[PDB]
Amino acid sequence: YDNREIVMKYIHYKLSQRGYEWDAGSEVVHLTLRQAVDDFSRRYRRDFAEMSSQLHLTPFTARGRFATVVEELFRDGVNWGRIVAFFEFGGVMCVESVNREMSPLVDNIALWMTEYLNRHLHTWIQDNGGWDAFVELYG
Ligand SMILES: CC1(C)CCC(CN2CCN(c3ccc(C(=O)NS(=O)(=O)c4ccc(NCC5CCOCC5)c([N+](=O)[O-])c4)c(Oc4cnc5[nH]ccc5c4)c3)CC2)=C(c2ccc(Cl)cc2)C1
Ligand SMILES: [Cl-]
Repeated sequence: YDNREIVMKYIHYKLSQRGYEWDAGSEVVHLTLRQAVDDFSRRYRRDFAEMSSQLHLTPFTARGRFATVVEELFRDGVNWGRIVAFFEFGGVMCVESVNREMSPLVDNIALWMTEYLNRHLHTWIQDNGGWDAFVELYG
């Protein structure tokens, strides 16, 4: 499995489902993630809605805001649900970057998500069965 491909295909899906074609953006993990993320957004739509309105996103503060939320999301540890929420939050910032006329941020956000998966979540994901376990548990 490829963390970068999973991030890239999700963002392209999230932005396309908001009417935007993201330029820079096995098959079962993408399908399972997109369904799990949609399920999470449905169940926590108010949190999704209020997260966009409270971001105060500028190119100067974008990374500090991304890192602060991701830090808090995994402060108490990692599970598959928080990983799904991690993807959904990354989608918020990408849609919000496009809405606020800051589409270049999508490529930076894609990189920050890939880095976090490669360097901080990778060991937990591998030790808890990898994405194979994720698709088995929820796909
Ligand atoms: C500053 C902040 C950090 C503060 C906090 C918040 C918001 N928080 C984030 C964490 N959150 C969590 C965390 C864990 C869990 C969980 O139970 N975990 S679990 O037991 O491992 C698991 C259980 C079920 C599925 N799947 C169901 C399947 C059913 C059949 O269809 C396919 C899917 C999965 N799974 O991996 O799919 C995994 C969870 O509950 C659910 C419930 N239903 C879910 N459906 C999909 C995921 C999911 C999680 C919700 C609560 C909300 C902030 C915030 C704000 C906006 C955005 Cl945008 C983001 C974050 C900001
Ligand atoms: Cl990386």
